[PDB]
Amino acid sequence: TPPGVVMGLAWTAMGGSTLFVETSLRRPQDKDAKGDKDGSLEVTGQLGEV
Amino acid sequence: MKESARIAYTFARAFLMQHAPANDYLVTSHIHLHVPEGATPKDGPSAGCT
Repeated sequence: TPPGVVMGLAWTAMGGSTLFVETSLRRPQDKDAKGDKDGSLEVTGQLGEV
Repeated sequence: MKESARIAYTFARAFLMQHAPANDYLVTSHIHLHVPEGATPKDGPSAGCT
């Protein structure tokens, strides 16, 4: 479990299962060291609506 | 592709600093670029190493 990943139970449509959800940086923070622009998240893994 | 491109620009600047410290183009020079279209976006970062 390297930092930035955590395990989690999930009720998949057939049976239970153990996900390891992944979370990590996608692009270096330094647009500029003074930058106030927000780090909008960008999920992946075939999100639906909810 | 823009994320791949900004990552490419960043690693290019860093690698040029690691390899040719005297060189100063990428750190302080605007650069137009063009990638011919046609490839599907899901494979689109395939050219990023290029």
